[PDB]
Amino acid sequence: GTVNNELGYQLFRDFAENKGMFRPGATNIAIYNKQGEFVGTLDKAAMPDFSAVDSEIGVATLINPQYIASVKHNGGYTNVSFGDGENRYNIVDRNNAPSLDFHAPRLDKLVTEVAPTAVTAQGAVAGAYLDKERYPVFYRLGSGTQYIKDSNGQLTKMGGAYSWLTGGTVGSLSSYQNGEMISTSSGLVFDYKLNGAMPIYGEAGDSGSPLFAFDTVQNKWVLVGVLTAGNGAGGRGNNWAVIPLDFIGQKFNEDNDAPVTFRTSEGGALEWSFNSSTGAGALTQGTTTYAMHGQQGNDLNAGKNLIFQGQNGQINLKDSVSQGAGSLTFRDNYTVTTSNGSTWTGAGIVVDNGVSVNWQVNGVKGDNLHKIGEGTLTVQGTGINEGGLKVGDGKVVLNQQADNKGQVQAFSSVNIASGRPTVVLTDERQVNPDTVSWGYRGGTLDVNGNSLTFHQLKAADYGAVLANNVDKRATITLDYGYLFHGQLKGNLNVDNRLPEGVTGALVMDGAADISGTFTQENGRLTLQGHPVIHAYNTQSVADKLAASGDHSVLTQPTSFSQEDWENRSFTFDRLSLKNTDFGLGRNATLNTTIQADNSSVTLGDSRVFIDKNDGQGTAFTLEEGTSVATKDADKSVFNGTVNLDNQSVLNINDIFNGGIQANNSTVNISSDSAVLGNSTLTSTALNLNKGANALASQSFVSDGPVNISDATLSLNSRPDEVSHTLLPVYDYAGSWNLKGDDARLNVGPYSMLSGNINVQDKGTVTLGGEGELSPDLTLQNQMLYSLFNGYRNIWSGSLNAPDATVSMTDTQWSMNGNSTAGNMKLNRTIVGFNGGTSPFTTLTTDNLDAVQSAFVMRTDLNKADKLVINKSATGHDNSIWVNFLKKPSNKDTLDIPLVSAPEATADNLFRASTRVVGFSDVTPILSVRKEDGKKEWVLDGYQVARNDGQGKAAATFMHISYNNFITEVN
Ligand SMILES: [Ca+2]
Repeated sequence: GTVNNELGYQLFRDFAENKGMFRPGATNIAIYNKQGEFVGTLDKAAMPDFSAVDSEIGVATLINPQYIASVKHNGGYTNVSFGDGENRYNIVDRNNAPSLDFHAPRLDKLVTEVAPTAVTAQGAVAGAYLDKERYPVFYRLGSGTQYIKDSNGQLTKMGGAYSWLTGGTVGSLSSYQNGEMISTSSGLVFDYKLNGAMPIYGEAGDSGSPLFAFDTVQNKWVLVGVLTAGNGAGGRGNNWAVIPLDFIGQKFNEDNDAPVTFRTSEGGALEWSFNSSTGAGALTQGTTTYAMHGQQGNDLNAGKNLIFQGQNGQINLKDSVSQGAGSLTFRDNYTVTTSNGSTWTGAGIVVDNGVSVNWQVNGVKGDNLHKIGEGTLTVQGTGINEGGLKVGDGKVVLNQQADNKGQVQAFSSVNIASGRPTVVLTDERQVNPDTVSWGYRGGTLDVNGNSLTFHQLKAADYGAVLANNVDKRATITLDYGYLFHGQLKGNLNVDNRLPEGVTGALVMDGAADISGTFTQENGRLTLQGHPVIHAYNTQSVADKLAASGDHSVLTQPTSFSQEDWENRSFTFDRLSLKNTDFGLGRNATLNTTIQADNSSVTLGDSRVFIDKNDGQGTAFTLEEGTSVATKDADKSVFNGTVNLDNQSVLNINDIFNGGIQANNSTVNISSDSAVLGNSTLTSTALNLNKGANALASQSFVSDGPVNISDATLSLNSRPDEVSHTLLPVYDYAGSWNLKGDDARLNVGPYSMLSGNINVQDKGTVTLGGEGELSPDLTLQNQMLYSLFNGYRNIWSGSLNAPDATVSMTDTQWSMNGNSTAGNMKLNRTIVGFNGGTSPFTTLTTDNLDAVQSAFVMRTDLNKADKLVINKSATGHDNSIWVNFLKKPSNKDTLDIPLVSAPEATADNLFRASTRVVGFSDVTPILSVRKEDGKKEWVLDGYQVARNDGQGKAAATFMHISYNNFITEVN
């Protein structure tokens, strides 16, 4: 083909192979220049499926499951391949048109891998292919001699014919030779308005290559013709022969014997005698008889097709029949029996849609039965069948019976291809599991309740489905690293129990949606997304094009750095992991309960894999590399619960939504979008590392450390959102331990916090923020909300945070030992000392801003708790409550400094409480003096308690309701 040098070559390559943006059904594909300018759009119909075209050189196109279409001057080729190339179909009659440069070759077998294309509804009608209303667009592809043309018509040859495929658009076509031939100036490769978005001209070797058109009357793509010639290299135009409808009609029809009808009236069965050496046979239901022809010597063309019909036919074979290229077609249900061990072979069987054929006739060693049509073939022979099976459409039920030696075998191998068919196993004796392979676009193997063991999964791609569709659960035991491209579906468990000390990864870039459990023991498991397969060339062709300044040419189907990946989704009841390394890479979603024992689990693992043979068939070449999702759309997702036990490690680097139940393990979070639900950690550190951002959205209980280094942990609510559906939660750690300047511990309203808080560096701890409870609260939700005593936040622990900024609103802080803070902000918060009396407790801060807040210090008349402020104290309307732990007497005196602050601080920033805490029934009296470089508030007397209609005094500071505290301040 010849293309213009303005568009990137890879477009034409990908277009021809239905890859990348050119997958079948892709719509509105926009096309751009090398200089990035818009040239046009593929918007007249969805991208067509080119898979009826032969995959290696595109000189022939399947127009019937048994006939290709090409030009007769293509006299050499003797076979073609479809899809991924892993097949071979041989010509048995070139079927040349005698006046037209055109042929319609009959093949040896029925093709299973692909559907044939539809052909023009019109055929050789003069002028038809100029009506843009009916046919808006024409596409072609071929592998002729490949050039690029510049502006000034100069030609550079990139390769010979039959090296690779190129495809593109073609302009509307005029007819000549009475409508038998059509043509267009397709060589005008820079004229987009005339020739479409990707103009291409056919060259030597593009002979026979197809032309397709979108037919808006039928709303579908249609093969119109096949390419015959052009005006030489870089020439002005091409000619095509229009598919000749009367001719291909004659070619099909002449292969059919007269149509065989069963009537029950004529009696017993149709008896099928076949004389080997003449290659002839008959089908006799006692009186009536039916001609049948088969193979003759090495001549497969001597066979003719049979078409069987009539209600509930029945046919018995007396002789082994060798049908050659004759095929069978069942338009009605039939059963085909044999007591002689008569075999049958031929081109294939077609079972019409809604038809079932019980087939009890074995094959023959080294042959392959081909099955197609959308109906069902029930295979019920007796004994070992040594034949093979290639299925391509509808259903095949394997129900082979045992012989008198008890041996059974439906087939020696089974190949499932095209995406249309299903193979059903009645039991586990029909086939050796390792001999089942899935070709181009796959199909389903339905294990139908039987549990099985596979040492391999020979699967070309994502259309390969292993499944179980009945409610008798079944297990698939695997036992080969290893790559599976396919899908696992339905009522299954899957066991991947490796023997000890192995380090081979089982890799899945396909998908899974199963109702049971997936078990890995030892090794690696990697579930991941799958980069889009693209066309590629050799390194020499990519260099030649780089030489000419086009860098678009690829040298492998998939790579680690490409932007286009397919999303994959994995769903199991349970993912059980023992002694494994488990990874969920980019472009994958996992929905499971993970049950891990001595395993690592990396959610958002950057180690992922490509298959160097991806798209070339069932052979694969794994390579491991690095690919990190940077865009939310490509990021792994995990939903569910992670149970960790016995030295397990969980690394959260992806979009995570789950509860954690952990014992004797570790969790490390570096993801900036993790949401932890209800969690319990026992001997399990929880590390949030740099850049991480996590929400504990429900209760969180650990007996251990929660380490926040330059990360952000929010409990109950985030500090960039106000919620009106909060529930009261627990939040317990052995310790909350921040480090680094950027660390943040945000504790939302209705969190009951417990555990010491330790801050290294200038991190920030914030207790309280906006948010309202849900109107709908369980009883436990009510019983817990009650324990808050009118406060939004309760914390019990001690604060070691000398350079930190700490902030508390509407909080009740029970401080259990000496505490330090760099910068403290209190707003309507009550702080109660609750360390020793052995010596009392100190709170030391550098800077305290305090507003409508209170401190409750305890005394024994000799000593007390103490607030120390070193550098600045600001705010207003704070109260010192004194819990006199001994009833003071006026025959005895008081001199205890309770708050000390810079000398310049206002006097009334602190005032004595108006109310009592404790048993003493007295209020404090507080005097200001300056002393050893700081203003002091001194407990130097007491006062008989005023009864201000509040009821009894709070017994300790824990009994100071918020309403008590707040109305005292006011
Ligand atoms: Ca013929």
